[PDB]
Amino acid sequence: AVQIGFLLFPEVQQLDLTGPHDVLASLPDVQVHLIWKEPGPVVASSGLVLQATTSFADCPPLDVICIPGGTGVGALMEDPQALAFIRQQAARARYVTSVCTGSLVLGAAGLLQGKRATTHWAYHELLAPLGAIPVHERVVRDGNLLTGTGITAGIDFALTLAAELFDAATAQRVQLQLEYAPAPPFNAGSPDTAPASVVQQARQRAADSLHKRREITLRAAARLAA
Amino acid sequence: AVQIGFLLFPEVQQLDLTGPHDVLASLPDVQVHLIWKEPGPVVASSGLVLQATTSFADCPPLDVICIPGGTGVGALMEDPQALAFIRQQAARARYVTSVCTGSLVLGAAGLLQGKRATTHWAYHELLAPLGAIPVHERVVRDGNLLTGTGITAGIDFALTLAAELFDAATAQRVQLQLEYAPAPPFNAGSPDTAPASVVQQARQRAADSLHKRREITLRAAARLAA
Ligand SMILES: */C=N\c1ccc([N+](=O)[O-])cc1
Ligand SMILES: */C=N\c1ccc([N+](=O)[O-])cc1
Ligand SMILES: [Cl-]
Ligand SMILES: [Cl-]
Repeated sequence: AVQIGFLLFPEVQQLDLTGPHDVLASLPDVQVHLIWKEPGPVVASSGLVLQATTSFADCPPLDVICIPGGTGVGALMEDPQALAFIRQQAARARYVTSVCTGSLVLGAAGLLQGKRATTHWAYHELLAPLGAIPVHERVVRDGNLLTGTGITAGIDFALTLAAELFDAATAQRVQLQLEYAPAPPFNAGSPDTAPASVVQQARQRAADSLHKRREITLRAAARLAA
Repeated sequence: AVQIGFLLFPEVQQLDLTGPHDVLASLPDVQVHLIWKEPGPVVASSGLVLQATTSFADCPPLDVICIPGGTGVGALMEDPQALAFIRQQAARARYVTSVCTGSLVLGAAGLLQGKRATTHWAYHELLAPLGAIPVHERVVRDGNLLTGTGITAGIDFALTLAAELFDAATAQRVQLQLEYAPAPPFNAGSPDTAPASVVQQARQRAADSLHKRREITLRAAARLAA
């Protein structure tokens, strides 16, 4: 059985996780784990309560590890236990992946040094201090590292992983079973296509979080410099 | 506060729910409820454990009700308690919505009689016995009823509901905050675009479920005829 693990942490953006989870759980001969320090409830940023299934110590060696984003990444970027677990699993994983601000966690773990990567548009300036080569694309692949942006990026890259782990016909069958053919009613999903007034409102709402995240990023970068 | 409720039932397709939940929970002055017969754990078809927040009896009058799909709809189509709750809430709701096979539950409740509606492609033949006018489109709107197909339909229609409940700039801001700009790596999300061999594999895998669902549909239609 292919072993796929998602890190599930307090204040996660749950869709970053639940999207790819439902796709990958559709595949044959896969086991999906929701990993935290202990099994039990974990509350997402929206208040939705999820359940971690395994601890760091009990988690089997993973073939795929996926780091979701969300408000809670700031704490994770300075959690030595979580960072050590991610480094241990990434050493042997076939695929290391992240969604949204999850790539900042990979950065704090040292896994982006010299690698092309992306993250959520409002936090993109934080990739370079973590050693990454920042790339403004929706999905960025550097070796076995995939980083993606947007709330379907984990769905979109899960279909890519299905095609490589199995075959293209399997990925297409899953897409058809899920009738996945998105058609958003607006075209404001990127700062390059949204109206300028909307971009301003979004940047203003993220300003305090960005300010705090920069402080955290500099401390995380200092640990990598040692 | 706008009151938004999702029905959460055993064997739900969790992405049908967790997608729109995260979008709508991003809006100001909204309260989101996860409704079942009692608060507590409810297991999705993938094994993911979710938590219902309120019971039928305690649920406030809803402005929006959303019925997700999944394997578990077959039981729901003959659950008199659930069907009565849906009818009660739909009477005064501003928006009645469903995703995927959730529209079959609306059908069993009598809410599709004379209405245009869609459902998952493999079960589309079951709409007519429930009194609906079947429509082969991804999102179908008939008055205050919206039915959608596909794993982002609830995300896509949640942005539409944000624009009507608030304004277009608010919906665009949420889309930008979530960086929602899908780009699937394959184009097999409809039986009209997938390879014929893939369509066959998907239809074969759904055959037993369709056969059972037809029996259930005929019993549900008999109750509507009375
Ligand atoms: C609504 N969930 C759902 C997903 C897939 C299928 N299917 O037949 O493949 C049915 C319902
Ligand atoms: C990855 N989740 C996430 C969603 C939105 C924002 N934002 O700044 O709006 C950041 C992170
Ligand atoms: Cl996206
Ligand atoms: Cl879709």
